[PDB]
Amino acid sequence: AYTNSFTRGVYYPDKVFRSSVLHS
Amino acid sequence: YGFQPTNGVGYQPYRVVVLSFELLHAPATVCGPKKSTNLVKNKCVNFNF
Repeated sequence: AYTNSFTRGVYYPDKVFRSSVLHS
Repeated sequence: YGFQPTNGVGYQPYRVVVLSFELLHAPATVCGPKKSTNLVKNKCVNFNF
């Protein structure tokens, strides 16, 4: 079988805190 | 290499060590020689963390 993720597999690219900031 | 003791320089064996300092994204690691410590706040200061 195969299935569809929707919005899955997002990890914090590294340390360094951060707040409201649509960071790219 | 067939090394032999009667070889002109530039054909004698040299031993090499390559140190490579890397900085991933951890919290810290090895360094030079520590010194002092303390911790001042509420004052313009010159700091090293």
